[PDB]
Amino acid sequence: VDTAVKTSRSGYLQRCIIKHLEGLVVQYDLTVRDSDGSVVQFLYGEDGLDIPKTQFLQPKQFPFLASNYEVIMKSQHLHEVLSRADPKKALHHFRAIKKWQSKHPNTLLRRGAFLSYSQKIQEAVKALKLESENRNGRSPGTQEMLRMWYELDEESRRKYQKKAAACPDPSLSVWRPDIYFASVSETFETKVDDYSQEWAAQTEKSYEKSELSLDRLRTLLQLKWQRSL
Amino acid sequence: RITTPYMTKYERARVLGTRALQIAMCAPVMVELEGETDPLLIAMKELKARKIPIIIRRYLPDGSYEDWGVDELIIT
Amino acid sequence: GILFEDIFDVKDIDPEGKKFDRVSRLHCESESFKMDLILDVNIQIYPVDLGDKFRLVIASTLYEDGTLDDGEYNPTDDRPSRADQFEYVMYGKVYRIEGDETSTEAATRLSAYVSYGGLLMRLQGDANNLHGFEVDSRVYLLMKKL
Amino acid sequence: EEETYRLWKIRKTIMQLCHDRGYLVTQDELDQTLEEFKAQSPRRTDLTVLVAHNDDPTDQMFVFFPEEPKVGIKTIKVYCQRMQEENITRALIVVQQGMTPSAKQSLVDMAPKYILEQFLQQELLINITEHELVPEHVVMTKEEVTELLARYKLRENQLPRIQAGDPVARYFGIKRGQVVKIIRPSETAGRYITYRLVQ
Amino acid sequence: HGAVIYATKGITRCLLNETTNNKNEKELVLNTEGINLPELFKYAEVLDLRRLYSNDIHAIANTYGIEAALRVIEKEIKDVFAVYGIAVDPRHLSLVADYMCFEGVYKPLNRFGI
Repeated sequence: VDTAVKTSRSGYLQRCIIKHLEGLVVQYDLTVRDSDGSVVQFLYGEDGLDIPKTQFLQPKQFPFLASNYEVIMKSQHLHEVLSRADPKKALHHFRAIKKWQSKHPNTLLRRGAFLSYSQKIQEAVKALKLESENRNGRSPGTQEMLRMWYELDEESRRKYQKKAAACPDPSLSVWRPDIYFASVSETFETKVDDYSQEWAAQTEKSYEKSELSLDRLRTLLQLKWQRSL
Repeated sequence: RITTPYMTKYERARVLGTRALQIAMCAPVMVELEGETDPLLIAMKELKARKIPIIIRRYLPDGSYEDWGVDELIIT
Repeated sequence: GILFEDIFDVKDIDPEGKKFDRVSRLHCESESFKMDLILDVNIQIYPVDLGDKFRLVIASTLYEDGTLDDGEYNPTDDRPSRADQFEYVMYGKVYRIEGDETSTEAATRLSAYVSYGGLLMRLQGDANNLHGFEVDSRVYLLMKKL
Repeated sequence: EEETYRLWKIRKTIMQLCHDRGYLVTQDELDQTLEEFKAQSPRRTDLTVLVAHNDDPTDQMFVFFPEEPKVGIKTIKVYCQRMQEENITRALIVVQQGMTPSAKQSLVDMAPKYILEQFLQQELLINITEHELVPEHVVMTKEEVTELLARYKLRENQLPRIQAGDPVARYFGIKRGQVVKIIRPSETAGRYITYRLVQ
Repeated sequence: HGAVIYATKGITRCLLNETTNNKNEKELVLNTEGINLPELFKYAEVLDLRRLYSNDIHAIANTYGIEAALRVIEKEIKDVFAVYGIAVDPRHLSLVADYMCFEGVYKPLNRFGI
């Protein structure tokens, strides 16, 4: 009795979703757009990438792709695509991101130019601001900081700004993952770094000759990403 | 000039279909067929040799288009 | 063309408890070397028992005169001086060599895993005398009871 | 002495809200604990703050904490006078029970001359912006929206919408017609970036 | 019977399901069977108000915004499919949630949404 009732319930729900989502198609710009021209998504699932071709791009399979490097490179990717593919624009972006994240371990710490010019905090609290009340609600000691910062600092060399600037925006956002080599997602490059570090420390104690280098495996993975798009 | 350089699978399908419908309508085959009666096999033979004078006109969602040559397109 | 030769003696007939039909996994232990051998042997063809000795050899060629093997099987071969002093001959490939676990210690022991179609063997012992092996290398396992 | 805990939480949340809008706030205000808040400051007229903007030093904002649990048109005028005389343009009125419904359209009626805005007191007890699921919003500048529309060949309509009463559009004080960049922390792609037109 | 001494609007009962983790088993959760988000903001020192979750998706969309309701929609669909072992890929729920919440509100996927 139950199986019969369930088929009607599910079939109506598919028709409703199908009637609404039917015109959402990936476009040459890589955006999922409706027939109106409306942009539902700017990359298909937050990163391009078709659910079918992403099965072996999962950490737990670089072990398999490494073992079959020669067929995977020869039969599908080709050594040529590596020859026609250049990564400088995307590689420099990831270096900038890495440097930023190196200077800011806690990325929820309220970066700011003026906030960065609170290291004199002790300089002010020692003796300077000891005499006032809450003039306009701020503080007796906050007004000294405001005065010292405001116009008693260099004209164009008061560059506490650079020590407090935003993280570079993700590469897929700026560098067009399709026509730009090495422009991958921020979660894939982390996996590739982890695996390269755990794979260069396995070749050392391997008793089998490996004719693959960490920086050919990296290009292999980057091509296999760029092609699953 | 900004879209992908490769030939999507939908483009390959439509180009093969159109070249086959042309061959079947008595069009000259520039591929030196070797005894095959299928126009789709001939169209694949032509696509592999890079002899298809068709212009894929990729349309962007605002009406703007880009004209690519079937020769200047990386067939996987 | 020998890569290893020794005289073992069977210590355990099948400790793990996994029991297959015609195959038996012997746990031996060398003499005068104290090397260890795990060996899957087809016992329907070649019965083996406990407290049994046997001379065991691993080779890369059966000719024992230098000429390499061609990778092709002919039951019609006219060179018949190939090692036949041995009752049970197998033919497999080494698929894993792994230095022993112990760090901060010499621990220069190696475990060589060989597959003989589906019958696995593991030779564990001083690396000094397991150098002839290398992954993906074809080897013959000749055996002869005593 | 729970009134003081509420006052301290609201003041900390308003300092964070003013720093996220780009106003000059010191670290001590953002890292002020209760024992020192109560040490400094009891009342509801000396909690009023006046903050300056990173650029446009004339462009400053003024935060009110009315006494009346239900602010009315007269209460609004009494310190719209304060703003008009001190020569400020923006304000922020933290109300304890609500605003009588005519007041909401009065605050709206005051043209860009004196643009005000209301916040309930229970809306400021915590910083929603610090929730796990809330992404980071960034009001794009007039020259970045143009480059976006040019890169995607878009129009300003035909972009996803964010309501002008959105709890995170009211916090970041984003007027209508402004595009906001949103950095979703995605489990799939890391740091997905989206855009929403405020309307 | 319908005369109640006093109750938080919308909450019918709480309960502390002692353990929710093995990795960091020390976790405690104050689950509820009603929904009033602001009436918990007063306990930001007793309870973690970041990590607050509700299955309502209209209440989240009113206290935290629409970009926070997207993820609640996705997690709700995922947890609905999980009870049967089914596992739809996240790239599909992302698109469904982005379409539903396109124009600033949680819009139904039905006859009045068209």
